[PDB]
Amino acid sequence: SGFRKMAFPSGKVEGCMVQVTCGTTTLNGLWLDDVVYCPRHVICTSEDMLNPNYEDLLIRKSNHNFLVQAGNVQLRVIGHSMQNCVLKLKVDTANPKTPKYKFVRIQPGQTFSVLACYNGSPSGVYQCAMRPNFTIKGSFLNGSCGSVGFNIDYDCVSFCYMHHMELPTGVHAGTDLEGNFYGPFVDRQTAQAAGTDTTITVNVLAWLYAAVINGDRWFLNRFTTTLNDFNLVAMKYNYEPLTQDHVDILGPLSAQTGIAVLDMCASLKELLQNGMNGRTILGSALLEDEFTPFDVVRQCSGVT
Amino acid sequence: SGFRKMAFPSGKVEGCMVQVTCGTTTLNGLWLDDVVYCPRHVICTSEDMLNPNYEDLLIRKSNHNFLVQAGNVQLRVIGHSMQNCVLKLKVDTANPKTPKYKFVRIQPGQTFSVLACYNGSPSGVYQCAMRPNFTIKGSFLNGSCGSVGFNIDYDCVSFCYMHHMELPTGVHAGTDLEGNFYGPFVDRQTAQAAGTDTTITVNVLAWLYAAVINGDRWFLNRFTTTLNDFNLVAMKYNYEPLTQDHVDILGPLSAQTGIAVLDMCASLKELLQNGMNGRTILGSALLEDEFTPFDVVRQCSGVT
Ligand SMILES: *CC(=O)Nc1nc2c(OC)cccc2s1
Ligand SMILES: *CC(=O)Nc1nc2c(OC)cccc2s1
Repeated sequence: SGFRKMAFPSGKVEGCMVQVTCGTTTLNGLWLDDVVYCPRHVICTSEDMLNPNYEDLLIRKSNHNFLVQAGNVQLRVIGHSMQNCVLKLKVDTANPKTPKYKFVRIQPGQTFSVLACYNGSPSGVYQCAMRPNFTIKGSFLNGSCGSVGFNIDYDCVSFCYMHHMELPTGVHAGTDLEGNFYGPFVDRQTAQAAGTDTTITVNVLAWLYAAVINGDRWFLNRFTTTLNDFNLVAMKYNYEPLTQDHVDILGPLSAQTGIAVLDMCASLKELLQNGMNGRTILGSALLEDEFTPFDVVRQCSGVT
Repeated sequence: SGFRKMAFPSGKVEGCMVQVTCGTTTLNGLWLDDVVYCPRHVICTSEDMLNPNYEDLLIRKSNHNFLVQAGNVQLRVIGHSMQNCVLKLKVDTANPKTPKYKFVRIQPGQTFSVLACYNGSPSGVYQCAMRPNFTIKGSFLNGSCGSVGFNIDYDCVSFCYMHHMELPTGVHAGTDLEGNFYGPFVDRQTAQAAGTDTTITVNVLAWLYAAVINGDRWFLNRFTTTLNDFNLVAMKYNYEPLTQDHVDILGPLSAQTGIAVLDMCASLKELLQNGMNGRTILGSALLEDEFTPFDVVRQCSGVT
């Protein structure tokens, strides 16, 4: 029993983090086989960041200007290229600690672990979600860029995020490992406002199932609802519309608890309309939306 | 910017987790040098757990009854002994992945990372605090016993917890790595109720400093207080009494923000008396008490 915001074990990713220095800019890179992946803005000064022309800035850069350091040993850069917003630095040595891995582009509402790194050294790990506005609410200080987000399926790391930007509102933007930004963000120090941070409805419901499973049941009520009726209330409270796809995804949690998805919807509807009245659910005073149904099943069943 | 509940990177501890099987009981062990540490109740059946005599149960056990498996390779047990509530299994092979480590017995209010393991395989990592009632609010399913809690200072793992027990109220009890229980708990399936779960006042204050640092300032007020006046309000709300030691520990956060500790106390006092009025602090609807002052400095300064 007990339900926690839980990150994947970080060991497999710790073994991939390097320091990348171009001129006087140092950030983190991901070393997989004989390639080091890092944000292309490693080539920028703070001046450059106001209006960078990356292709032009890159012409002034050779392999030997990219200093790659793995622990206290230097890697030899034998090639470099820009793919979207990342640089791929070919090194002469395959990372001996390369895990089985994939690059996946996640959808909003999907959760992943971040290994916060500074100077290629891991400082900590935490669980995030890709917000519906394609931001993440991270913990990222200067030097944190190139820190990655990942899921693990048994022994295979799926890398889904690389950290690039803080928005003036203190939320975070970055790319998949093909260097494509999540949402409309760019690696430019410019006016970039996030859209509405909507609540991931299917994740709240998943987490209400986790609560019932772990003994927190005070918010179960006598009501049901329909997707259309629920969705009217979702709209009002800036919750993502719930689809039949979400209902199907919650099927296993429905089965195990014996609470129909639409009944749990009715519980969520009353919680939105009435608030928590000073009560907590799994030690939270608000509705948690950064557990997926898959996360709840995993933690409630003990998958490794 | 951004402030997250952040665990230490788990790699150094992942490399220490083994499976320990005695008869039909399987749980996790910690392999440091040529010793495997595990809960002594690995020798118990569920029947045994109602009233175990461990010294008597142990006489029926030889080295070859303790099956230790590191990944898919078996370790040879060449000795065993009971120290308090842990078994120390001497194996013929030093763990090649042994990190620099210490065993530390933490005080209530101190935070640590847990690497949840099942069958010697890591499933996830999360941040805990030793509660003032010497419980922890973990996520621990069957097979989770022998999972450990730790802090990391640069390259040195300080192990402070090993998981032993779930209380019927769904909270968690365990030992330091000398096998001494935190609080009055025992490795017996008996009536064991936790005392008052008081709030760790110095940790809430630390986290209010983290909020100011990260831009959440709405709860700063025009008032100050004294330790004695604050403590009257703490008593009423089941908050730990604040000492001059706590004030001194908060000194660095005081300095960096320019908010005197006692002024932040006055902010906390108003929050206790008035509630949050439906507002959030660092994305929380309640006062977070599982960040230490040291945790806030570390995350706010980017230590690795
Ligand atoms: C996200 C992150 O760490 N960005 C960084 N940018 C710089 C920089 O830009 C001009 C100079 C020095 C270090 C860093 S880290
Ligand atoms: C905390 C934990 O995982 N305890 C376990 N106890 C047993 C047991 O006790 C009778 C039998 C089989 C497996 C486990 S794990």
